[PDB]
Amino acid sequence: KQDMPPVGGYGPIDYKRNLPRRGLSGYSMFAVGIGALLFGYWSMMKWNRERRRLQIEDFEARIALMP
Amino acid sequence: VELPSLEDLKVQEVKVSSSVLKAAAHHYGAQCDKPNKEFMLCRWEEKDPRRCLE
Repeated sequence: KQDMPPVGGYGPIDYKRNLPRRGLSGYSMFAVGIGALLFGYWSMMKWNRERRRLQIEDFEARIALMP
Repeated sequence: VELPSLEDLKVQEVKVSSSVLKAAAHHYGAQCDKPNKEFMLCRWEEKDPRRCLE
């Protein structure tokens, strides 16, 4: 008279299938990308242009000597 | 060819290093302007740096 099945206490667990979490898609991407990339080239032309100014100063000390 | 003597050499030579020569170097050339720019005409406009020693 000592046998298994309980009178109660059950679930069940699902048979389902779901993890579609979105996700920042669909014109949200391709907009943060271009907005990041244009910040890069804007951070250029303030350094590459400025280094060309110091470049001419480096040639300047050459030319003020050599006679 | 004929060369000048061992004299008209051995002048008071500026014995400094490279960085201390490049230290001022900027104030230097832009305010003397009489002996050096004319020396370029003494070298470019006529060649043979054996004539041009003054």
